[PDB]
Amino acid sequence: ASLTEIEHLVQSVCKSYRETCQLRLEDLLRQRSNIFSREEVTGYQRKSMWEMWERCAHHLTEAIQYVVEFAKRLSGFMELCQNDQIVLLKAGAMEVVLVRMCRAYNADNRTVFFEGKYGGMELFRALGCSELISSIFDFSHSLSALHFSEDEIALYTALVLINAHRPGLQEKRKVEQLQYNLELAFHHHLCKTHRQSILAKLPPKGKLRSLCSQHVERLQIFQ
Ligand SMILES: CN(C)c1nc2ccc([C@](O)(c3ccncc3)c3cncn3C)cc2c(Cl)c1-c1ccccc1
Repeated sequence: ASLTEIEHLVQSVCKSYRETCQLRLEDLLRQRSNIFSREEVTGYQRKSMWEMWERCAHHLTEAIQYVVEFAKRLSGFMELCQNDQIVLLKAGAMEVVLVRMCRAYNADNRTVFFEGKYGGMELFRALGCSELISSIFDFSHSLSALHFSEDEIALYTALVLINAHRPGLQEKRKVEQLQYNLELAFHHHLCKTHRQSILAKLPPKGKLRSLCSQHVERLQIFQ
């Protein structure tokens, strides 16, 4: 409830993000001028569907591990029972990784950083999931227009994970209290930075979960 407590939560959220964000934003930004040549692009397109899914499933799985570390460094999260930790991470972790991808997305030319250089959608053609790739590019383009800071990303992804509506929770009221305090931390932070305007602009509920197709499920077969 307290203002000092709310400030402590904000620093808690931002600290854990800063240590689990995986790639440094200043490196991502420095590399925007480094674009795959047409020859390097064609090299990705000549991958087999399986080879290209093995590569992307490696990335997705790596990124989930970091989101799991992110959650476990939040003080309120380890207080929850382990069942509820599982239910939240299972239902929310892939959605956080998708949000985290907006940092690798350069809205200026509609390219994404991938394995060392920026490339267009055509780079993922060998997945055979054009619709999906397109939908992900359009979602990142939406988030990039908000000019999220690292702190704002940290707080937003916290609210993706800490959702009292996930079915299967056995201490619903605990996660509700946590969700409410995180909403207060988010709103408080945005007021102190005069950035409350973004709340109206956030992607609507459901559209982010709409991203997660079965294309990105059952990835164990890829090793
Ligand atoms: C837009 N889509 C097609 C994607 N973009 C991605 C952009 C970046 C990454 C990174 O993994 C990453 C992850 C987290 N934070 C920073 C970088 C990455 C790139 N270079 C080194 N890394 C670690 C992975 C992406 C993936 Cl897997 C997909 C994707 C691939 C297949 C299906 C769906 C999405």
